[PDB]
Amino acid sequence: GMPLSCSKNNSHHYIFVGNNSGLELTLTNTSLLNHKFCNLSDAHKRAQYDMALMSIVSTFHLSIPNFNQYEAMSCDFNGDNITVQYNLSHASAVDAANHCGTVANGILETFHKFFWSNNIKDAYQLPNQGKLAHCYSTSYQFLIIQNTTWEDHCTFSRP
Ligand SMILES: *[C@@H]1O[C@H](CO)[C@@H](O)[C@H](O)[C@H]1NC(C)=O
Ligand SMILES: *[C@@H]1O[C@H](CO)[C@@H](O)[C@H](O)[C@H]1NC(C)=O
Ligand SMILES: *[C@@H]1O[C@H](CO)[C@@H](O)[C@H](O)[C@H]1NC(C)=O
Ligand SMILES: *[C@@H]1O[C@H](CO)[C@@H](O)[C@H](O)[C@H]1NC(C)=O
Repeated sequence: GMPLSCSKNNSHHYIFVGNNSGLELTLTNTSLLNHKFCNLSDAHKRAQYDMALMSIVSTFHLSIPNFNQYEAMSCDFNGDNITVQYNLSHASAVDAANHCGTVANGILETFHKFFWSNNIKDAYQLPNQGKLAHCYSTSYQFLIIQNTTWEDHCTFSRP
């Protein structure tokens, strides 16, 4: 709730979505959510989760393959502010290949091609019926997504 997103040990970028708000995406070795769950019970939590998911897919023009692969993820809600944390399993090349068809991998792809992090590397390529999948490796342990403003985008929000 107090640590900085724009820390030197982190790779960060902020994107605008609308209604004078956006998303702050952080690649960090510091965790923000400690429960291993993501409620999504009521439609409000689901709508706010879908709104953030579709914003990243539309903005980054992503196409996530279906490899039946799962990226460990927990979410939290504090009012209208959503927090999504991915516990990244992309340390090695085989780790990236076993987690290639996930949204977090697609975000690592976006961080790589626009050079928002010099740690990410294209470690594996997987052919399929869709576009050739690129699996990216990174030493970062966590990928954090938060709905915040341009004024406060360098500071983590309190979930
Ligand atoms: C992610 O990692 C944090 C810190 O190690 C842990 O508290 C949390 O339960 C983990 N979440 C999932 C979904 O594994
Ligand atoms: C972020 O929260 C505001 C309310 O504070 C809401 O109006 C906006 O739709 C949210 N943005 C996203 C992408 O969820
Ligand atoms: C994060 O932790 C991993 C685990 O050893 C390490 O390899 C990596 O260098 C760390 N990244 C940063 C930015 O400290
Ligand atoms: C949600 O985020 C907005 C924008 O960062 C902030 O103004 C508001 O106080 C937050 N809600 C809380 C902290 O309950």
